[PDB]
Amino acid sequence: KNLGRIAQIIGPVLDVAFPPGKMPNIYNALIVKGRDTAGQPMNVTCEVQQLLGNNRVRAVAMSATDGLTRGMEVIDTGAPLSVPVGGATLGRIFNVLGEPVDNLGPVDTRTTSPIHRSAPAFTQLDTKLSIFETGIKVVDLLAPYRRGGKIGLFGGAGVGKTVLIMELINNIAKAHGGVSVFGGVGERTREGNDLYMEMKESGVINEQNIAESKVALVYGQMNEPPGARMRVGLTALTMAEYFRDVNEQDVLLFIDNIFRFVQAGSEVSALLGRMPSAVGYQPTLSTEMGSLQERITSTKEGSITSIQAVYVPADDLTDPAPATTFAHLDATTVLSRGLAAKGIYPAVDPLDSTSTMLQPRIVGEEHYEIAQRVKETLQRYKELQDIIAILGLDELSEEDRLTVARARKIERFLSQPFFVAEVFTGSPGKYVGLAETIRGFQLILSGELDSLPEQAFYLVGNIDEATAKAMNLEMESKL
Amino acid sequence: VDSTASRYASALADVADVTGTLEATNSDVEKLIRIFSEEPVYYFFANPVISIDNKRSVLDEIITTSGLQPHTANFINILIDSERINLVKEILNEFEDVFNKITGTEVAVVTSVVKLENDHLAQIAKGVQKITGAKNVRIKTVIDPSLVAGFTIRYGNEGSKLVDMSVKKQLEEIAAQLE
Amino acid sequence: YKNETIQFEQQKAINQVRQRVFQQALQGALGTLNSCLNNELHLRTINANIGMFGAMNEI
Amino acid sequence: LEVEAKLAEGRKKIEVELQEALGSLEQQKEDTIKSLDSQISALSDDIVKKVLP
Amino acid sequence: TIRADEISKIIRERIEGYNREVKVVNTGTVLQVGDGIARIHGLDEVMAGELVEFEEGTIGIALNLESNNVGVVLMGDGLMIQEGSSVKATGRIAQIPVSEAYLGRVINALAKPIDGRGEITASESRLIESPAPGIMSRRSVYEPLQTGLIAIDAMIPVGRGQRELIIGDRQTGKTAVATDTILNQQGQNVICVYVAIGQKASSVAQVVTNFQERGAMEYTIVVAETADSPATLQYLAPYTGAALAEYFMYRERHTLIIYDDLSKQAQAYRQMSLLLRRPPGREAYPGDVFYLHSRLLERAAKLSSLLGEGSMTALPIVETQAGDVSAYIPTNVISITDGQIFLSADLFNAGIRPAINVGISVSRVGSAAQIKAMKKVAGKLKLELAQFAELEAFAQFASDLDKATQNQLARGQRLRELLKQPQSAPLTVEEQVMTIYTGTNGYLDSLELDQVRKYLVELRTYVKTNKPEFQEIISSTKTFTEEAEALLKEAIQEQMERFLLQ
Ligand SMILES: Nc1ncnc2c1ncn2[C@@H]1O[C@H](COP(=O)(O)OP(=O)(O)OP(=O)(O)O)[C@@H](O)[C@H]1O
Ligand SMILES: [Mg+2]
Repeated sequence: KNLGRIAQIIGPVLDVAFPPGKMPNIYNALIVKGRDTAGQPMNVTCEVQQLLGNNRVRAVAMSATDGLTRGMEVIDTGAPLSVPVGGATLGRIFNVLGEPVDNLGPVDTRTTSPIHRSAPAFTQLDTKLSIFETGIKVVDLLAPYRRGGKIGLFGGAGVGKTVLIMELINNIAKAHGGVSVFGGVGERTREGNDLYMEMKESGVINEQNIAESKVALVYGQMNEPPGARMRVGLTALTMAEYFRDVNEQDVLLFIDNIFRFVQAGSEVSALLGRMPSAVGYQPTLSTEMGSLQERITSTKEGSITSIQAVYVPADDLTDPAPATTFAHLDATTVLSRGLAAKGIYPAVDPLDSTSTMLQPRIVGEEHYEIAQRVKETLQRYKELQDIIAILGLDELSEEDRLTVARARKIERFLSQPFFVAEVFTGSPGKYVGLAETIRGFQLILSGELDSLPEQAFYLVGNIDEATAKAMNLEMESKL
Repeated sequence: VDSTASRYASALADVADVTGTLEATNSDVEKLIRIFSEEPVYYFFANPVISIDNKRSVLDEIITTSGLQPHTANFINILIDSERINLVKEILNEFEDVFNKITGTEVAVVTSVVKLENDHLAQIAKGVQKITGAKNVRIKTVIDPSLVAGFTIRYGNEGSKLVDMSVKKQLEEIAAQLE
Repeated sequence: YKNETIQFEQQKAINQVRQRVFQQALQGALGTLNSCLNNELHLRTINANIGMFGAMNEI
Repeated sequence: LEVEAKLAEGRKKIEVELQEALGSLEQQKEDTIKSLDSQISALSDDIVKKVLP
Repeated sequence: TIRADEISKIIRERIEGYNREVKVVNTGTVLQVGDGIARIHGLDEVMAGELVEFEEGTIGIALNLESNNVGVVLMGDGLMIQEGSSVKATGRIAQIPVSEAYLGRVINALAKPIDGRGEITASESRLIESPAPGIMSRRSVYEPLQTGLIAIDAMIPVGRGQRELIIGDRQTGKTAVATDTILNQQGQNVICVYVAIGQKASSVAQVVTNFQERGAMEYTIVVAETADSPATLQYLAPYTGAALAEYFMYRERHTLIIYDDLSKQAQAYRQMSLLLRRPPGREAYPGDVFYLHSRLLERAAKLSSLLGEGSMTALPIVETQAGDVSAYIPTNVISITDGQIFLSADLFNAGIRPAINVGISVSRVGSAAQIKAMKKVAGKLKLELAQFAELEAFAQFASDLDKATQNQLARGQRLRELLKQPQSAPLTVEEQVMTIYTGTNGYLDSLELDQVRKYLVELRTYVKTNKPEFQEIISSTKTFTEEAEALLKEAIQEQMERFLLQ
């Protein structure tokens, strides 16, 4: 119920002067009552970052300060940025403020939640290491995901990263009772619009019957001020933990990407005048990242698993922005431009993708023994590509005639059709469980399937579907 | 504005307001401004080298002849203890702006080529209390010849808001004929 | 393009002559107005200026 | 090379035409400043009715 | 040229219908002037970003609205601004007059003409700091922007509505990539804006001389802030250029804009910010330099059919320092921009001109920019220059290899001769399909590398004259049809017969 006055506007940074008793505490939302270009009222939302002393706070605006005047009245809300949560958020694109920017009306909700929040307690955690079942054969074998862990995508565009994300949204909604939240931290508006229309096209956002949709999009754009961009990840996360805590679901969170969350905090801190840390980042980088990443956890109610894209500055993995990110990560999925040129979809690199979960005390010995044989077979074939270009297959040893034929069969059987590409290619997608993945690569490596052709494993789901495509080709070749 | 000079002056006004000596304190503060104008008097208080103990004794004698308010004598003693006597002049000037705020009064500045009459001043005060919301209005006059015939008033919280018709006709007609 | 330049210099000649003529007019009017009686002009002027002031404050 | 030389000579001719036209119009504005003086008196006399109500 | 007859009315014309209205203005007094900054006491009601006007006529923008003063950055030299002098806020926030009649006018950063050719007739105004279109106002990039270079328009394709970055070190050909793109759209109906921030004035005059000869100024605005100008004018010059390009884009017209170095704009906003006492970061830049360029480049994209499908294709140019792509201003714009066009001086000195490093250069739109005729043919150019990129170590050892490898070394050395264009010789899309069809389908393996340049120039002028039915297949259908693949091969075997005789 408090009215403040703007004391100064320096960039996106405001100083607001309050009465001596009634006073906001840090992270509360300030609503600046401003005027527009023409003369109508339009309000600017902010967030208290510093208490400067002498009843004066320092705020960083969530929108443009262009046209704000020293001495306009500012409403203290008494709470941080509250953002609508629920099933009213599914299929909608949101602002930082929880405002729908997709021009489909207002959000007809009755529930909000503050975006600044403590972690779940030490009691409330789910200590059980569960593997997360994605339904994708490269991931579920070679780079498994925690249920409740943080995953990294090392991929650009032209690698099918947008198709790989939509498959994870569709698999968590079908196989489990899950939802997803995509958070666009500092996203381009061209690729932000490209992602929303391909989600409409792939049926993942249901444009006709919304709230039957699978995603909630939260987009912070690049032309937003740096305060908003710092906040979008949290706003996305607050929607993701409504489905975790209240609906007891298993959520995917997506931060694209987590580096732009870092550089937006580096920009705000430089605007707030903080003496910077090593290599130019904010001195609070270890805790600004830790505030976002410790809310992403598996509780006893549900879990939120975040698959977050990671940009490596200067191709330096020891840089403080990946080094603080990689500490919280639990698996890395390297997407490959070279594997997409061969035609393999999903174009996940099998040899450079890692996990902390591929340990035999976690995934079991039958899965750990087979994922090492697949990696050793694919690493031996990566070595032999210069020898096949010099000798050819007939001059290699008989032990190594097989590890080319098997590894060429593994590279095909790692590929998979997706449900989100049924309009694009026509071939129906396949959800492949972890049970049928291990039984698939046991047959290829034990050598039972050395009679089948190579192009019977390409874009098939199960290992039974492999022999079905092969027996079709023996019936198609004879005709 | 919120600077150290302003900060101190605001405190001095607040204590007067509490004790209902706003008229009584204001007279004393105006009385102080005459005292600290003198280069020799101001220099003695301001410089670090003269011993602080000597400064208090001289200050006490000055207070007695002056007959300042009990808080006002304290306020200077507080400034001297806390080293901010180098900015007394800024503080004293700052108090006047604060004192108008507390009363709810406003100040205005009206200027002319030749001296003018009291009814004009009262009607300008009427108009300034209208457009400003003075609880009460206040007025000042400065005779300047280099205009043509008009009057310029100057008001606001700072000396900011300005309306006039003397030479703004002529400069406006230059800038309107370039159109 | 040269005829474009000549038309621009017609514009510039007109503009500088107009402004120099007007500054001559201004300083002549200023000399005459400062030659005028102070009491007669000002009383009407202050009264009308202050009336326009109060009128625009009503407006 | 022949038509480039023709271009350059024509360009000189149009340059001298330019200088003649500009010097002429500067002499013209010298003439209308040296003349046109009742305009000056009436233009002073007209604005004196506008500075005062 | 008659004046003095109608001067005796025009003085009485401005006095007629003159309002003389008394309205409240916000006045201030000048505290201090220095380095193009004015700290101002008062202006209690000024809004952030507002133009204020001084005595002696200098205009400045109130940027720091601080608690004691207002930090005003001057749009000119503040040499005649006196301590204690008045200053009044004008009421408006940084407009330009905007019009159709800017096409051909070299204007400066307030869109006043500097070409000495008269005023510009304008009736509407655009805001300089205008917001970008949102997400629902846009459409996917699907139309090509033909730059006229084979190395770009085949392998790094720029579409309409795309922000692409031309980047490299100094004297690599960044301006020539941008200038030849403007020179290519003489037939396309795009409107080009060439913004030149912080350049030498002699090189702005050479670009407009290059543009006026080749008829490029009939569809071009040149926005120019020479390095003599204050840093406010250099900071606002691409925002002035982007406001002019948003005028045509909202009037359903497609536009290209080039910023001649965004690097010098960032240095010109670092200058004002360090003089406004704002706390710096990496390379003394403020935190807003990303938010400077992201607020600029996101205004340039492709609109939806509900708005009329105007586009604004931004080609920002950024200069790096000794190839330091990880420097602070290259790191920002590579994140903001879709594609990057990397220009290297080790290819510029070797003869590969335009010096596009096509391996490192990327385009996030991808093949959605290209037409269907170009997708077919440049699918083979990308693979076969990637096979030559893996075999660059083997070019010294071409003899000691099998024929499957040695033909790839022989093919890739002619595919790089396709990419070589002289300066200001852009190719039409039909001429680009001929050149890549000939090279990627074995019809140049018989030639020495000295002759691959001479052969294609004679084959491009052959089909232009002798076989004009090829150009109508590609202009209208925009697909490399089986008819035109037959018609092109008849031109090759007749040109190879005439070129071998010579
Ligand atoms: N395709 C080309 N073939 C031959 N020369 C070229 C080509 N492109 C550019 N040049 C020449 O290279 C020189 C540098 O080109 P340009 O002026 O475009 O450089 P730049 O990248 O703008 O560098 P700077 O920003 O330092 O001026 C120019 O003299 C130009 O004539
Ligand atoms: Mg250049």
